[PDB]
Amino acid sequence: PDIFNRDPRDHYDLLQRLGGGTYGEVFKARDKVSGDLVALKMVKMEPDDDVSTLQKEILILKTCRHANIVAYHGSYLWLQKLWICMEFCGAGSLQDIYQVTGSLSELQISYVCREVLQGLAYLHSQKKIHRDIKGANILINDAGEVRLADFGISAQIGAELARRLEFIGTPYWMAPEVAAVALKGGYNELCDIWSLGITAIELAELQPPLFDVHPLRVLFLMTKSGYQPPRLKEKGKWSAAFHNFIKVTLTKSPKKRPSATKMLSHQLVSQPGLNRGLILDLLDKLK
Ligand SMILES: COc1cc2c(cc1Nc1ncc3c(N)cc(=O)n(Cc4ccccc4C(F)(F)F)c3n1)CN(C)CC2
Repeated sequence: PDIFNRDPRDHYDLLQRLGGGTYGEVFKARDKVSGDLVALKMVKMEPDDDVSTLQKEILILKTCRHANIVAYHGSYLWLQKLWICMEFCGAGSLQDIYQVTGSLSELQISYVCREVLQGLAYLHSQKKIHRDIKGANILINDAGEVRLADFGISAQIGAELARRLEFIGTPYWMAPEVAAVALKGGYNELCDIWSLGITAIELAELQPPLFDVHPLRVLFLMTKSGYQPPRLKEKGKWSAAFHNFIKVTLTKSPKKRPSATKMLSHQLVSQPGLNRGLILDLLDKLK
């Protein structure tokens, strides 16, 4: 991986701050030479972070190539800050969209779900796990296409890495099985299938299930043996294929939850007629 050792402002003009967090901030930028629009995610480094770890992580981003994953262009390391240059999606997230447009149509939701599963199937083929499939992390470009955003690299380096370690506290007395669960272990890639189920409900009802319930309470309720998976509120508004798509994605047992590849063969996402034009209608609603 070629982490360019220059200033990113030499090659790009920053145009607008899109969002931020403990990882850093993301800007809309324009290539001073190409004129192409790009997203520039700046991750604030820490002294104890090693240059070896970044390369490992930048190779992960470089190798990960799928049409439904936001494209990686390059990386820069300047003044103790890391900059990741990525594909730019001019319509923001689906959350940015449905907060203005309202609930999506079943056809639009199906197209989104098929596109996400295509990317999800690719990530799981590479033994990777998104971990945060949700409407706020599903990007849309002006062409009506779907791109998965990923904030994982920040959990392995920089300030987010520090804050997690700050919460775990001292690990020297910890048993090795507890250590595993702290490095995000204990589950499988099939949690992405569940999160897509809630996302479909989120796109249909403008909120995830139990959104108005306190986070702790919601956490207890899912660990109860008698928990019931959520469902769409208005049954009549949606077809049986959609209801079944929600039923099979929201399988409690991870050993019985179907894979992204199995879900790509589901009736809701395998129907002809699903294409970018469905979201082009949505982006027009916004206008
Ligand atoms: C019109 O364009 C945009 C309008 C808005 C957003 C995004 C873009 N466009 C874009 N395109 C490509 C990428 C990319 N490859 C990686 C990446 O992290 N982001 C940022 C992002 C991505 C997902 C969630 C949060 C965030 C953020 F951090 F910014 F808050 C990208 N954003 C985010 N809404 C909250 C506010 C409005």
